[PDB]
Amino acid sequence: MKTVITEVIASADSQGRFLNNTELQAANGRFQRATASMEAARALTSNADSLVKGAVQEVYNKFPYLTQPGQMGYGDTNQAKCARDISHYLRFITYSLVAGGTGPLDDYIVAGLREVNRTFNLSPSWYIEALKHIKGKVGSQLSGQPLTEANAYIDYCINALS
Amino acid sequence: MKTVITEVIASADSQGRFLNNTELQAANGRFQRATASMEAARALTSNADSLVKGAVQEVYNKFPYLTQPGQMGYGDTNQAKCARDISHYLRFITYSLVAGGTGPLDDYIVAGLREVNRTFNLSPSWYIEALKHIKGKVGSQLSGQPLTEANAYIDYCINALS
Amino acid sequence: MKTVITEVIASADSQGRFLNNTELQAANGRFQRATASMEAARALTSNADSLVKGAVQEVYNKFPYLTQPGQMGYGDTNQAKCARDISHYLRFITYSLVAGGTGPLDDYIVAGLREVNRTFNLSPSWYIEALKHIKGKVGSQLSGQPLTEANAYIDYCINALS
Amino acid sequence: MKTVITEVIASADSQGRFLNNTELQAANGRFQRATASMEAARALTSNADSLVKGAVQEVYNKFPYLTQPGQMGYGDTNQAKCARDISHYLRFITYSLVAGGTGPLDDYIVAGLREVNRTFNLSPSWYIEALKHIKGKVGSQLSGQPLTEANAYIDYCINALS
Amino acid sequence: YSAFVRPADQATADGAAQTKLGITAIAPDQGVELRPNFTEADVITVIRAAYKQLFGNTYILESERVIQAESLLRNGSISVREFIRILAKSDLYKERFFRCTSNNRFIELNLKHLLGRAPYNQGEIAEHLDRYCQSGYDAEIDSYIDSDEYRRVFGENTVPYFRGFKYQVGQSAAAFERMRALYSGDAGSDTDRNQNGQRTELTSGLADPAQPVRAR
Amino acid sequence: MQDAFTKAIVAADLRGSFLSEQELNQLTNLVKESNKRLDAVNAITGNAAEIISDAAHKLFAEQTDLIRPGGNAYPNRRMAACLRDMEIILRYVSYALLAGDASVLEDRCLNGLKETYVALGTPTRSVARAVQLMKETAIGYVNSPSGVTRGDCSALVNEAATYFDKAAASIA
Amino acid sequence: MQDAFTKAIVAADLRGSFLSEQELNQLTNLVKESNKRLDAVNAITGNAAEIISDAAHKLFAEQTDLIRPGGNAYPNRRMAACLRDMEIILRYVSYALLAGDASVLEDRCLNGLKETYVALGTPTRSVARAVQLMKETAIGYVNSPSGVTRGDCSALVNEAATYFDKAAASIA
Amino acid sequence: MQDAFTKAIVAADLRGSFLSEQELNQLTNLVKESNKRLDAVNAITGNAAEIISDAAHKLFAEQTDLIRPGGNAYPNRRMAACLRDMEIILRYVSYALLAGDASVLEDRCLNGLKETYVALGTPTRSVARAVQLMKETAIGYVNSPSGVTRGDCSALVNEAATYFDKAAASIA
Amino acid sequence: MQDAFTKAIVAADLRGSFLSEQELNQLTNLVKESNKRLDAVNAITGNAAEIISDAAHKLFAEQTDLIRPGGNAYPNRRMAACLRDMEIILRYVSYALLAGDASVLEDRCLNGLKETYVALGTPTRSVARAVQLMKETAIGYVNSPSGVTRGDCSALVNEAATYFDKAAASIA
Ligand SMILES: *[C@H](C)[C@H]1/C(=C/c2[nH]c(/C=C3N=C(/C=C4\NC(=O)C(CC)=C4C)C(C)=C\3CCC(=O)O)c(CCC(=O)O)c2C)NC(=O)[C@@H]1C
Ligand SMILES: *[C@H](C)[C@H]1/C(=C/c2[nH]c(/C=C3N=C(/C=C4\NC(=O)C(CC)=C4C)C(C)=C\3CCC(=O)O)c(CCC(=O)O)c2C)NC(=O)[C@@H]1C
Ligand SMILES: *[C@H](C)[C@H]1/C(=C/c2[nH]c(/C=C3N=C(/C=C4\NC(=O)C(CC)=C4C)C(C)=C\3CCC(=O)O)c(CCC(=O)O)c2C)NC(=O)[C@@H]1C
Ligand SMILES: *[C@H](C)[C@H]1/C(=C/c2[nH]c(/C=C3N=C(/C=C4\NC(=O)C(CC)=C4C)C(C)=C\3CCC(=O)O)c(CCC(=O)O)c2C)NC(=O)[C@@H]1C
Ligand SMILES: *[C@H](C)[C@H]1/C(=C/c2[nH]c(/C=C3N=C(/C=C4\NC(=O)C(CC)=C4C)C(C)=C\3CCC(=O)O)c(CCC(=O)O)c2C)NC(=O)[C@@H]1C
Ligand SMILES: *[C@H](C)[C@H]1/C(=C/c2[nH]c(/C=C3N=C(/C=C4\NC(=O)C(CC)=C4C)C(C)=C\3CCC(=O)O)c(CCC(=O)O)c2C)NC(=O)[C@@H]1C
Ligand SMILES: *[C@H](C)[C@H]1/C(=C/c2[nH]c(/C=C3N=C(/C=C4\NC(=O)C(CC)=C4C)C(C)=C\3CCC(=O)O)c(CCC(=O)O)c2C)NC(=O)[C@@H]1C
Ligand SMILES: *[C@H](C)[C@H]1/C(=C/c2[nH]c(/C=C3N=C(/C=C4\NC(=O)C(CC)=C4C)C(C)=C\3CCC(=O)O)c(CCC(=O)O)c2C)NC(=O)[C@@H]1C
Ligand SMILES: *[C@H](C)[C@H]1/C(=C/c2[nH]c(/C=C3N=C(/C=C4\NC(=O)C(CC)=C4C)C(C)=C\3CCC(=O)O)c(CCC(=O)O)c2C)NC(=O)[C@@H]1C
Ligand SMILES: *[C@H](C)[C@H]1/C(=C/c2[nH]c(/C=C3N=C(/C=C4\NC(=O)C(CC)=C4C)C(C)=C\3CCC(=O)O)c(CCC(=O)O)c2C)NC(=O)[C@@H]1C
Ligand SMILES: *[C@H](C)[C@H]1/C(=C/c2[nH]c(/C=C3N=C(/C=C4\NC(=O)C(CC)=C4C)C(C)=C\3CCC(=O)O)c(CCC(=O)O)c2C)NC(=O)[C@@H]1C
Repeated sequence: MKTVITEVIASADSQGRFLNNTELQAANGRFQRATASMEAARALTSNADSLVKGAVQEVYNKFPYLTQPGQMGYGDTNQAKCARDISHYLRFITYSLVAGGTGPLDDYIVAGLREVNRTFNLSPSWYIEALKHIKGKVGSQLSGQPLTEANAYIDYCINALS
Repeated sequence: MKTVITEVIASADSQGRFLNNTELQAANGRFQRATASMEAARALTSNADSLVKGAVQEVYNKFPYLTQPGQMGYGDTNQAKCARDISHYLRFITYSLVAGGTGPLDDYIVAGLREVNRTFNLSPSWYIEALKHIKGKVGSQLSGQPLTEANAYIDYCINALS
Repeated sequence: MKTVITEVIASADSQGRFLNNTELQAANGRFQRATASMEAARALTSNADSLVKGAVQEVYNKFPYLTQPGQMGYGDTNQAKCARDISHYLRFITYSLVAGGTGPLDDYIVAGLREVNRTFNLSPSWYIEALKHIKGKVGSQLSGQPLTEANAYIDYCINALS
Repeated sequence: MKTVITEVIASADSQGRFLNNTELQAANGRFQRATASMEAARALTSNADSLVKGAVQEVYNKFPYLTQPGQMGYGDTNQAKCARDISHYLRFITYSLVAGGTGPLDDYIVAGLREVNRTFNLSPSWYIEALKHIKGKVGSQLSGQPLTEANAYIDYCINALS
Repeated sequence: YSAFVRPADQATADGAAQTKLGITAIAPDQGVELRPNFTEADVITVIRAAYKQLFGNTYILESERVIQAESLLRNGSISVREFIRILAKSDLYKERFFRCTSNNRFIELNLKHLLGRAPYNQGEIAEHLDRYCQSGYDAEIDSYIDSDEYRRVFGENTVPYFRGFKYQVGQSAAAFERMRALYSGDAGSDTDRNQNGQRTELTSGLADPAQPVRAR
Repeated sequence: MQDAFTKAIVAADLRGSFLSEQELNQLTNLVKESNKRLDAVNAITGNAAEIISDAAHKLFAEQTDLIRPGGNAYPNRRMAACLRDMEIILRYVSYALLAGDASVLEDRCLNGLKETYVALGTPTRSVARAVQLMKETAIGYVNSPSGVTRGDCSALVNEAATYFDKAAASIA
Repeated sequence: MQDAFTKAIVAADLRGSFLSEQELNQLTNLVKESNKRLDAVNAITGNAAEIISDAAHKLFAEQTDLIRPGGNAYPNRRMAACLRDMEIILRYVSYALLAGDASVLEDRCLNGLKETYVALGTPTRSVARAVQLMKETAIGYVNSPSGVTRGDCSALVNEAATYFDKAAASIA
Repeated sequence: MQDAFTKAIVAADLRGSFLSEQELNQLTNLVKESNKRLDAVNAITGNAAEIISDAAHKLFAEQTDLIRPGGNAYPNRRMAACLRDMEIILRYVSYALLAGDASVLEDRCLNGLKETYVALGTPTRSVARAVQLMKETAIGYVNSPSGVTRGDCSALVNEAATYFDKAAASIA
Repeated sequence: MQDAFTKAIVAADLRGSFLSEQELNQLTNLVKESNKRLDAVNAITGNAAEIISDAAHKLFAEQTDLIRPGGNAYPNRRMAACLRDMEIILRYVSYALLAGDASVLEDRCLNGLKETYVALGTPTRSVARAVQLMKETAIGYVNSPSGVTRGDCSALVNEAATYFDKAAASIA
């Protein structure tokens, strides 16, 4: 899993050299930032649910036809899934903030994203909206660096999805 | 040349991916620290000379026989060289503080250290003393993080020499 | 282990061919020489001790300060070691004469020489003197080809040490 | 080309080390032997022709049918070739004696022997006889080491042919 | 000045440790490098070596040997790493040393034939397994010689070697143990043709929890 | 590799001297801007996918032929490459931007690029065009972000431009 | 790989839940100690060469045989290896110390180390001994540095120990 | 690798002593025999092809089944192997003979051989047989050469035998 | 590779003839000198380290700039290379000396060397200088040994020179 700390170790390890000043400097960076990161996570964790509802919802407004019978958005099972899924995305995001690296995201969400989505005919687009809507809400509860961090990660997914 | 900034780029580059949050965190670390680093460099740069004199000198006290005729420490040429050399070490150290990485040290000083020393029969020990004596002096002009940084680098050489 | 005989086998083996005339010629060389080699070994083996004493001693004359307290040459343990070590060098040399190859030397003495010496702060220089002094003594007890052989091997180490 | 001298250089070269005593011993062997080798060559060179005639001839006695019309041994062109060829074998052998290695043989005669012979339907057997008959004659003009050398090389071909 | 030396107890010596493992000089390796000016013999020795290292040490018939790849070495215009690419892209290796064994098997055996190391971790074995369907086989083998460490050591103009069975950098555990499994005796060689077919020396079971144990 | 700091060092080395106090003050101030610098980079990386997507659309609206049979962007296979390429260039540019130095970009990326394009028969002109298209979009984001402390980024903006342009030029 | 943070995540994942507030407070405090953590590491790395050098001397004074003809540290070549080994182990330990987790150490360094040693005929016991010798020296530095703000490092010191010990145990 | 000389050295090393004068006299004498030793080797190498050819013929006359469908020497492919193998073994034996030591043979040639043979399904017994067949023929030449100075080679002859036999045994 | 013997062969081959009696007498004589030849080589190899060490000292006393910042021998890394290079050249020279032929030296070592040096910005002049410095020192040993039977080595001495010089020339 890719976090700041793991990477420097990795790089140090590959070369076969002790952790010198260079790397520690880097680590320090991660730790200083954490305070902001951590704050953001506490904020998302708390409002989770509400964000999720809002997102799921949004998607349907954006793509009305989904709710019609014979479609994917139709019938509760699917709605449940849709909810679940977004929860996940969120969950991971929090994780990543705390871990101080994309790692968590990469391994759970991103890797194999495409094929999953292809085989089940999930349109990336949808997820994206979810995220965007979220981003917009988050853009109220947070501010300054905490916010900035939140964004970075949220986006990172947008980019991976698209 | 190995600095924080170069490495993250390298790692990013290898994987073939954009610089994401992970790396930036690291970079930030380097920059925050710099203020202390920079200070240290200004201090060494100023007292350079005096440190050099003191060191060279020390070495001779430590190893009297060097100054005897037929030895290495004997005859001005050699003394001049001895001075020059230590200057170098110092010079680089400053560099490294500023660059925020061991890089400068590695490429100039460390790489090929052994063989140089072997072929000219320079005993690592000597240099070391120089450094140690230095370290001791530096341990007055500086304080707190600035100091800590100075040490790290000075040492790094001790370890490379030995 | 590298001796004449082993090598030709090796080379033959690599190509996947029988030992043909080419190699035998080489082997023959080794055997013809042996008579001289063997003689040399008998001479060193006999005077071993005396050579050792003389060498150890020499080193101290060459580097008086070693015998001062707080140095390496000081206190019996160290002296014992110093003796032991040189004995070894000698021992191996004899071996190599008999084996008709550097092999014995390479594998015991040479391989890893540097790092050992570095980590324990043994100055190659010392050993060298030992050898030189030896060489000088040997240059009396022996003569002609026997001598020549003795030298070759002794030197081979000088070069490896330096 | 494979001779004693070339090989040791090669081996030395590969390892990236100077020619030490080991190799020189080998070389020495080659040189001592040469005196015998050289003698042998002078003997073959002189009687060349006569050896060739005798051989060619032999082959026909051994394999009468070859001289019948519609066969390979039949018609002068073929006989001429047959002569030429054996000359070659001889020529090379001399070379190899002088070079002090199989080298010359390997590169001219041996490498690709099979396929040549296959595509032109030359039966190894024939050549062999030629050689054997030769060997027998050589076993008169020469004696002691000179002889021994001659054999070695002659054989080496027998083995390569078969 | 006692110069007590003494035979000591264990009396293992230099040689005994390796004879115990049975390496018999497989762990020590002398690299072979091609030169722009080279004797044909020197090319031959390279071919000889190349064959062994990438092949099981299995017998190679003259018919088996691919002459077109051998041609071109004398000429130039083929990097030796590229020469080694031609081999394995060869039908010879795919039909035999690839078909019989399981996907995992050839990955380990490639990772052995092309590089001394046995596989440090389950995940990296898995990385090549992702490739099997992800892309064509040729790519995956190409990926090995294109991998960095293949390049880093014996990168160009050098026959690969079983640098395994010595200390290599970043060996995640059981380097020796796995390698001990993967190398039989020097005379002994992986066989395209074998009873019980061909199975992975290394337990699929492990590659994470425990060191492998294999007949030697 | 190289970057702003390392660079200054190297220069100083050849003179054989400690860093001049004046020169330190270049670096000292450079540090101060870091935060700005960083956000700039962050903005690019954050929008990456889009930047490209966008630029492409416009590229192909302009030079219709590229996507027509016989053009260079046809068929799929080729198209893919062309997209990939754009991205790469971008990636590098970013790198540079962080480093505070062209080098990385020149050395890893731009070197030999032109020649490649030539050998393939790819029309260098069009490539260059794309680079610019990208440039403008990118700046767009760098310069108009959300949640960032309001201030002047011009200095950085221009340096960004330059990088894009070195790219455009050496390709073209 | 793994480390303190990642680990806690993973646990949380399997439960399928957002992180407990309690759990955050583990990490929150862990952060606070960082500075201490770092210096600890720095101290080891700074003294590395020495730590080893020292440990060795003591190792060989104790087990004379290792250095005697026929022993395991004899001749030079072997000696070298033995030194190298010690170093490595150390290197790893350090790594762990930074991560705040044994894992890295266990996986790359320890797992199957024993078996190796066995196969070679190297006496596992002696290796273990060396590890400890190292431990003590190392702690020595961690705990007695110069120019550092004075406070309590015990917490870290002990964790360091543990790492050394896992090593000692699994080798032994 | 190893050979007579090297070997004696190694032994001496573990005792921790210079070479015994007695021990030198083993090697001194060994040297004297060289010339004989060499010729022995030369004889084998000179006749190589034939030795094998011969042995094979006899092997197959005896154990008809090997060449019958279902046997181990059938079809061609296999046959070839079997020939190659014999050769190899021989090659090694020769090597040993020169070295004045079994080792080389044991390590490169015999080590693992049995197990291989097992895995293949090759009947070890027959292999062994072949080895002997070879042995006898080989000795034949070693012992009856032409143009060599007449003397006693028995000593060497027997040592040769032993090598063949170690082969036979470890295969079997 | 090539050497004196092989060479003469090759020539003879193209004529299609047995070796000229005249030509044999070149080789016959060459043999006679062997012993001398050998000792020469031995002397170089024996003193190797020194030869270099020496030459270097003198090289750097002369061309002070090489060791100054901005020069080619600075910093350490480069220095090392420069030493290594000298050695290599020497190594080859030796080889040649034994072979009795320039080839090996020319082909493996000298070929392309100039151009390399040029591309790097290494001053070819200085390299050449070093080669000579070496030459003189080397001859020094070849020509003044101890415990060797006294006689005339000139013939060999000059050939040695030539090798050095081919080196000097092709580099320069
Ligand atoms: C919400 C925007 C839309 C929606 C989604 C939906 N998803 C599936 C099926 C799957 N979706 C995922 C996603 C995840 N599962 C995971 O474990 C992870 C990583 C932690 C993710 C992001 C997966 C893997 C599946 C496939 C297997 C499964 O059953 O979950 C469906 C069902 C489609 C089907 O044919 O099974 C749906 C409908 N639901 C909506 O209404 C939106 C359009
Ligand atoms: C000081 C403790 C002793 C001393 C020094 C001394 N040095 C040399 C020779 C060299 N010194 C160096 C070292 C460096 N050169 C570099 O470029 C750098 C890195 C930036 C270093 C550290 C080098 C390369 C040499 C080799 C040749 C040269 O410098 O020209 C000597 C001369 C030794 C000789 O035999 O030439 C000396 C004496 N002087 C003293 O009195 C102390 C013993
Ligand atoms: C003699 C000029 C100096 C001296 C010697 C001395 N040696 C050591 C320690 C070691 N010596 C060696 C050397 C060898 N050991 C071998 O196995 C071989 C090859 C056969 C050699 C040449 C080794 C291995 C060591 C290091 C390990 C050890 O404990 O022996 C010391 C002690 C160093 C220490 O820190 O313990 C000494 C003093 N004594 C003198 O007075 C001279 C400086
Ligand atoms: C003599 C024993 C029999 C014989 C000879 C014969 N040879 C050929 C053809 C070739 N023989 C060789 C031999 C060599 N050519 C070389 O260059 C070398 C190495 C330097 C050797 C040893 C080769 C290469 C050929 C093929 C090329 C050629 O034929 O010119 C023939 C011709 C057969 C044909 O044309 O089909 C013959 C007849 N003939 C006899 O009388 C003996 C049975
Ligand atoms: C001949 C007297 C008998 C015989 C031979 C035979 N061998 C094989 C197969 C193999 N032989 C080896 C052995 C070696 N590996 C080495 O490197 C060396 C020299 C150091 C030897 C001698 C190996 C490894 C194989 C496997 C080859 C492969 O997998 O392709 C066979 C064929 C069996 C098979 O299925 O491969 C045979 C026939 N066996 C007999 O029947 C004779 C009595
Ligand atoms: C897209 C804007 C335009 C375009 C590009 C294009 N490129 C290729 C092929 C290659 N382009 C490169 C790219 C790079 N090589 C490098 O070294 C770097 C930096 C690391 C880059 C940017 C290379 C090497 C190739 C050849 C191999 C490959 O797979 O890319 C093509 C395809 C060439 C072909 O003949 O199929 C294309 C089309 N061409 C356009 O149409 C656009 C205007
Ligand atoms: C410039 C293109 C636009 C802009 C930027 C701007 N940023 C700041 C201040 C900060 N920006 C950051 C961001 C980072 N620092 C990091 O370490 C990382 C990686 C994790 C990032 C992404 C930080 C920490 C600061 C300091 C605190 C803060 O955010 O305010 C400013 C303020 C001035 C300054 O130099 O600090 C500005 C102006 N604002 C614009 O108007 C441009 C569009
Ligand atoms: C030193 C404290 C004791 C000792 C050790 C020793 N080890 C070897 C040889 C090897 N050791 C290893 C071990 C490692 N493999 C790994 O993966 C790691 C890190 C996870 C290690 C540390 C290996 C691979 C070797 C074998 C190859 C090599 O020698 O480089 C030796 C040498 C013995 C030999 O013949 O191999 C020794 C001496 N023995 C002592 O003397 C100490 C008590
Ligand atoms: C523990 C074994 C020892 C110790 C450590 C200690 N350190 C601090 C505080 C700091 N130490 C550092 C060091 C770093 N921070 C970084 O970012 C880096 C990487 C470049 C390093 C090396 C810093 C910056 C601080 C803050 C300022 C300061 O030096 O005090 C403390 C204070 C308490 C705390 O940090 O929570 C302590 C206790 N003190 C001991 O008792 C041992 C000597
Ligand atoms: C032994 C199986 C049979 C035998 C051998 C025998 N050889 C010699 C003497 C010599 N043999 C050689 C041969 C070589 N020496 C070399 O350097 C090489 C490689 C180039 C070879 C092949 C030499 C030079 C001698 C000396 C002169 C000579 O030929 O006599 C003897 C004589 C006794 C001795 O100790 O040398 C013997 C007996 N003779 C037989 O009849 C055995 C069946
Ligand atoms: C020439 C530069 C100087 C010189 C050389 C010289 N050497 C000899 C004679 C011999 N030299 C050797 C040496 C070797 N032969 C070998 O096989 C080996 C490698 C193992 C060596 C090192 C030998 C054996 C001889 C013959 C016996 C002897 O030297 O007593 C001579 C004498 C003439 C001759 O060619 O035999 C000479 C002149 N002597 C000088 O003073 C030159 C400066």
